[PDB]
Amino acid sequence: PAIDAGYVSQVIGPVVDVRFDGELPSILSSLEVEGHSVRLVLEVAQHMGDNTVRCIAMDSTDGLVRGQKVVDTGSPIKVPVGRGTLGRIMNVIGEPVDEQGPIDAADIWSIHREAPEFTEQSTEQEILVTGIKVVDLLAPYQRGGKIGLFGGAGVGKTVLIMELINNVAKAHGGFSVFAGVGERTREGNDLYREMIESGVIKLGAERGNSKCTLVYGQMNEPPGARARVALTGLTVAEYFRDIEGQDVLLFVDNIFRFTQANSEVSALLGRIPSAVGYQPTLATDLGGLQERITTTTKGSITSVQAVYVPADDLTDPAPATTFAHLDATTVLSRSIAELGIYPAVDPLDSTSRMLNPNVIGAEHYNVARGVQKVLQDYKNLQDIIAILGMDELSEEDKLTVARARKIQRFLSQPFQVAEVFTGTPGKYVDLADTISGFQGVLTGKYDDLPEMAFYMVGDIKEVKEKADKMAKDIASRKEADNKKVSEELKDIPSLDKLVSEIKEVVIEEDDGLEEDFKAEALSSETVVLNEEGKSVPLPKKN
Amino acid sequence: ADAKALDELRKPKFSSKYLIQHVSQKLIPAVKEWEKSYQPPVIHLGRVLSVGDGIARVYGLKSVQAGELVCFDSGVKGMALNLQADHVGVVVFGNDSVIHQGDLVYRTGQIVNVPIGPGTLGRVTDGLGQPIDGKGPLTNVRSSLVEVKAPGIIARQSVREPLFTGVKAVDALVPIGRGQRELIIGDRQTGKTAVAIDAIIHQKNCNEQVPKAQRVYCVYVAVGQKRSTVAQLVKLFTQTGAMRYTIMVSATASDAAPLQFLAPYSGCAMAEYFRDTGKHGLIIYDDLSKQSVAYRQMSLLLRRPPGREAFPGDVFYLHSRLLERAAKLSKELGGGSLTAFPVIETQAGDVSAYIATNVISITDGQIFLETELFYKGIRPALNVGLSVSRVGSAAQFPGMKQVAGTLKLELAQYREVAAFAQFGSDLDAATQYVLERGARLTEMLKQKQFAPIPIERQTVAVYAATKGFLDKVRVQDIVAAEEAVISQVNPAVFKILKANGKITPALDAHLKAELRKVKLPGA
Ligand SMILES: Nc1ncnc2c1ncn2[C@@H]1O[C@H](COP(=O)(O)OP(=O)(O)OP(=O)(O)O)[C@@H](O)[C@H]1O
Ligand SMILES: Nc1ncnc2c1ncn2[C@@H]1O[C@H](COP(=O)(O)OP(=O)(O)O)[C@@H](O)[C@H]1O
Ligand SMILES: [Mg+2]
Ligand SMILES: [Mg+2]
Repeated sequence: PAIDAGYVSQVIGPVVDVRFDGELPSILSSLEVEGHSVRLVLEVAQHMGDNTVRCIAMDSTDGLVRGQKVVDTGSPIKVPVGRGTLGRIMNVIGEPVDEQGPIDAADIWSIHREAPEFTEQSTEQEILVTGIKVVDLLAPYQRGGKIGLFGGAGVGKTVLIMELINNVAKAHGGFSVFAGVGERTREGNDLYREMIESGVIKLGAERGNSKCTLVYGQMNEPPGARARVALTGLTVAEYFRDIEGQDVLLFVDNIFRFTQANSEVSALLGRIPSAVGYQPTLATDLGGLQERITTTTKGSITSVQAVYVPADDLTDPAPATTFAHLDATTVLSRSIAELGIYPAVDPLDSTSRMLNPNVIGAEHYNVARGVQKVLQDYKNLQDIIAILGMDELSEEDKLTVARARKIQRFLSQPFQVAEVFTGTPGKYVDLADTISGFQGVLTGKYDDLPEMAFYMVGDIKEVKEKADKMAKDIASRKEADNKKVSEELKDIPSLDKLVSEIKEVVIEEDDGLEEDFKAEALSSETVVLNEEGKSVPLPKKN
Repeated sequence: ADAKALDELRKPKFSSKYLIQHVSQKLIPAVKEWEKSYQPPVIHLGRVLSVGDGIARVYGLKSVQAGELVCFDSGVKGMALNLQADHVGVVVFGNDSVIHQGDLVYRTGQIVNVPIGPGTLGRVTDGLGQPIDGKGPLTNVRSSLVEVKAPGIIARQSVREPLFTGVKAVDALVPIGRGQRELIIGDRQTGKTAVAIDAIIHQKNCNEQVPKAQRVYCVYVAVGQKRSTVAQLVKLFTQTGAMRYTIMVSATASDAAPLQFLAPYSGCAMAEYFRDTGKHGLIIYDDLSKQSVAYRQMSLLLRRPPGREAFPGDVFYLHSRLLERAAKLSKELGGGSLTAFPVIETQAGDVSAYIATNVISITDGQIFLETELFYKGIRPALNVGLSVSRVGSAAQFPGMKQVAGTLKLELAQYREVAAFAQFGSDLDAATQYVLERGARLTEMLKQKQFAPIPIERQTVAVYAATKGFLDKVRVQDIVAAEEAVISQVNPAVFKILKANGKITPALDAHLKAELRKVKLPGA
């Protein structure tokens, strides 16, 4: 009971040192703390050298004393996995945070493992149809690929990752795992409630018919919980890939938060800071996590990860390291969003391994490379269009600017998850309709229509449907003069008659503030504790 | 010198005691003659080893909790940040010039806490809950921790209730849900507090008209602000009557940086009393960009490594764990809410800064205040194209939702055709309709300070502007025409719009009729 039970040596924020009098725990082992108000587990990060381990707290350390008994569990953080975890919300350490009872665990897997070996890799490229025009054309996603959405705080990474849950994750017949790493709690509850009303999450005795399991480590958590909850989300997704052997959809919101939470911790682990104040181990911490999110020869994981860029800076140490880990990078820009184009995808900064003539066909490939050639030559003109205007352009170059403003608006589309605040209903556009639509604007079949006919429309049938509505309303602007439903007698009571139908509200005038409130007696003096732990007023010297 | 070699020095290996017993009969006489030069030994109390930079290193304190209120013998509070093996480093909530090496540090036994309750309503406190308004101590109150964890996913619901700001540009275009966070971001001198003051004055007008459960109890937190501005604000709240529902937490620019770092958590804990008891809170963190500068000071003086803008790296968690406590609670937790309005000061319109982009990725929307619209007299200078409120949308006033869908629409085209006509030489006369309706609606949306408008008198004024009834007035008398619309129209039509919530077709006809007998000043 004494040995293999260490005591808290020192507490520095999220970092706890525990001294074990004998039999130190291994690195990555989890350690329970006895006598804390909540369950505080500590993952061993380092052996410090004098029978001391340095640990990372997965909860808050406010309330830790430097003698507190710490029990080693002999294993890493082990979370429940299986088909019984579906329809549940877990935290970093596998506890259910949805009040639906204990989790029916098929197995209890530790969240730490190595990547699949080089012999385990699968090299197969089939396309993932998302129904998004700019995605399916320019940077098409892979059905077992790693997908990164790169964003700069408000450009639309969460709306885009919520549309991919709407479009892809229902036609895809496998399981989904949503790892929420350091995001808003409201979004988590909103996504939890929009899956129950969609039947993706079923509550009660029908829980086994759920298709999504949620792991949430949101931005109110301490930096130890947000640095490890991505590993809890992989472990649930890796059980469905390795043991169950099926195709998993893994959605990680704000993958950069895992890097940021290790950077809040690395300062306190006594490490010299790397470039931009990041932890020196930035590429291998992210590397050891991302190399687990793959498709093996036994199962598949299609991973979509929202990546937040810190100060709209794509050359920052944490976005720049993530770019090498992804098969398809959808870079969302702020200047594209300020032109009203949603999704705010940079067409000349988004890239897919999938965009190869052999992989997607030569008709699809030549449209995407022709769309990018027009948008790049238009970007080369914008220094002169700003200064000299379009009057000084050659008319070969005016046809470039006219076509590129058309395809810039045509890459945007309304989302079925964005209609709750935009009003425009969302359009799923098939892949054959984006290749057909953008090829017509490149050859010149739609130079007749104006620019705003292409803005927020599904396919090229709807540009022509909107060019008429725009044309039709350039004639009709009036003729609402008389013959109304708004005259005196027809449907309308008296105005003073309507006032009596108002139900009067009784205002209780007393504010209801002292209903159940207990008021503790604040003393006239600062009450402190003396050397014997007794509640004593503050003595009189200084 | 391995550890296997030093624990051999536990067991005795001398077999010769000719000076173990020699000094044992001379040690206690030697210690006794130096007793007035010994400070008394310290185990459960603390003694200051070193003080400086607003951080004290305290010997002793064997049983302090991490993050606990410690009290120096000078009467100053501290918080035990890092417990180390040899000392405990505390951060001093006050002036470190009154702490000396050798001073006793006492334990309060409680993690850092502020008085919360009904008796803190009406008062001006500091960043630690001690009242600075001079009218006594805080009675009818109890202590609660300032670092409470935010409610989780299952303890929340979506925002439904509409929490009227009283600002015309806000409640029409970026409406605020009742458990929502909304960033007020803009440059210096752009009416940042003006939007947050008009939200607080407006709840005083509405609390006396709602039945005791829809009342909003505001909390204003000032971090890094001058004391005179804070004192001029308590005078404004006292004379408008808004101080009855408002708590005023103040950590001014002369205060210590740990008092300014803690003041939004102190004020959030006081506003969490109303969230956790089924009432509704409103909190304003005025210059949360000044709270990050105070936390940057404490992290650099603790020699923590600089960051992107020399910020600690955990400066996101500084604001994220703060603003996550502004939630709309579920029905089993009482149904209470807390609405946050953080304020971020922006340098020269650059919203791609570190602290600006952090709070944008925390909060639910933004209220962008443009410094070029503020210089043109368009006040509140709401950047309509960039200001977002999607959580508060589909939670707003139902009658305002009918009339402001076209207001955002006719302003979306107005920014399109003002971008197309940067100079006047080309006149299309179909876009001059948009230039005459867009300049009409901009003059409708600007309002003057410290006079928030009820939502039923604000729906009618946009009803009178998105539709006809104001194309007579050129652009100048529209502010005079709006008060001509509001005063001359029968005030019994404002009671129907308020009680029904929306514009019924019985009222749509009557309000088209009452808007034709308005004496417009532009004739
Ligand atoms: N709607 C308005 N109409 C007229 N004046 C206004 C309006 N809103 C604010 N002002 C005035 O403009 C000035 C700046 O506004 P305010 O102080 O609210 O801005 P702020 O963003 O808090 O600026 P600071 O960085 O100085 O705190 C003040 O004198 C204020 O009274
Ligand atoms: N696809 C979209 N359609 C319409 N508006 C959008 C879209 N994406 C983002 N927005 C707007 O920009 C905001 C940012 O979206 P969100 O994905 O939540 O942000 P972030 O990318 O910073 O996580 C939304 O609240 C909305 O106002
Ligand atoms: Mg987001
Ligand atoms: Mg101000």
